[PDB]
Amino acid sequence: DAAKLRALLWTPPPTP
Amino acid sequence: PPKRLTREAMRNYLKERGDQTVLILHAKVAQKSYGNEKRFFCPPPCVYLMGSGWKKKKEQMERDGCSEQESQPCAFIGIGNSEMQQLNLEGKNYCTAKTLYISDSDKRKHFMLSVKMFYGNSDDIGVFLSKRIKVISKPSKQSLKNADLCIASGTKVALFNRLTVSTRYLHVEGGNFHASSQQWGAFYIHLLDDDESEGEEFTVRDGYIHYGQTVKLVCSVTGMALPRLIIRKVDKQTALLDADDPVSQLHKCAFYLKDTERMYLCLSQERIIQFQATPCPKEQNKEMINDGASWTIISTDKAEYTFYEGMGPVLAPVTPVPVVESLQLNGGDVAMLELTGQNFTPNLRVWFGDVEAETMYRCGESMLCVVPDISAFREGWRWVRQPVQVPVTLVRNDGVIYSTSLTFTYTPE
DNA sequence: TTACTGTGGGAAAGA
DNA sequence: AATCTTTCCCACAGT
Repeated sequence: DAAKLRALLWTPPPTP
Repeated sequence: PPKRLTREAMRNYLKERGDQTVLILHAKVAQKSYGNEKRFFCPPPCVYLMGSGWKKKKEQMERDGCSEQESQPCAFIGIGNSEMQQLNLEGKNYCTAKTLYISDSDKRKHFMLSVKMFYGNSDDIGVFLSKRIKVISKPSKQSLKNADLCIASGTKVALFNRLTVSTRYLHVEGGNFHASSQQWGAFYIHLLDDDESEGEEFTVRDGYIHYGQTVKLVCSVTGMALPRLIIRKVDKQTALLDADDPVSQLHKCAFYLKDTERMYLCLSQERIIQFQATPCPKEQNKEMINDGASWTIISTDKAEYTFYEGMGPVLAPVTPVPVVESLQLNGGDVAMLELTGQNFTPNLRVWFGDVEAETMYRCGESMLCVVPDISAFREGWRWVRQPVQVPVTLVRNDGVIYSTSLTFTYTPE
């Protein structure tokens, strides 16, 4: 079914 | 001189649960090799030795006189025993097999890896099988007709990037995503609706993953996720933004970070970063992406085997490890439990807590056992006064204990 | 420099 | 029929 989940976000840094 | 498990030994087991576990992590399909080619299985199948039981076993062997080399667990791996490759486990609880391949001389449509283990002094541990692996000719538009080649939302995938020495795998460690050369993660890939928004909480949908759709990748081990991504098909060095066919096993993909200026999931050596795509001249349904932005996708699987030496070292290997799939009540003058599963033998008994039950063997997949009377757990109870739940364990006649996650509960009438 | 080797693309062949 | 899979071939970028 459609489901509500939880996951800690980790966003990749922009290139140097 | 083999010893039956005693109730004292069982109680000690049940309060500690210091098992030895062998975990085999691997992909669900493998591309075959033609002629004299070797096309290596990728991601490399990985054997993990999990559980506190490994350290405990090592300490026991050394107390009894063994050197470090004699107590070192050793492993070899091969494909359907058609010759095995040695793995190196020294200094680590895992090893990867990076040069396995399968020749078209092998006609099998499916196979299993065999991992053969033993200690450095050659004491046998046994042979452990992976889950079934499907041979494919090469990666494929693909039809939903072959769901084994498609990728259902909510299943696990590995992701790798090739620049054979360059190969890196998406992996999470030290609280960050990175591109590892030594380990690979298995990530849930979840379909999201086109209009679902970023957040720690989000709604996922069922269905097969198609290019153009929005997905969340969630580490199966740490539970950490990347931002919303649009999975796109890759042709040579370009993302095709208009592609919308099903994602298939061992396809090259790109992951566009949704709501960014053409930023794609990209590696820079071990680092995971975002990197901006280059728009294409006359073909504006295409974007040119960094070489570190191209990822190969493949569904993964794992096999898990758990055992414990309840009466100390034994002569026989602990395998084949019996596995209980289901329990069912069963009726007569007293209650009985039907066990279904695999690798049962006539030398196994079912234990309920520290009580060994009368156990009958029907075949490798079926045992029947008699539920002990409640008074074996609660002194004097002539009926079930209150609910009492006890663990279900399989035990071999030389004292090897095979943990199950099953319980039995006595329930008042 | 030549030989060899996984890998990835594409053509030819068979399903 | 027509498309799809399987096999075969070979260039690329490194030992």
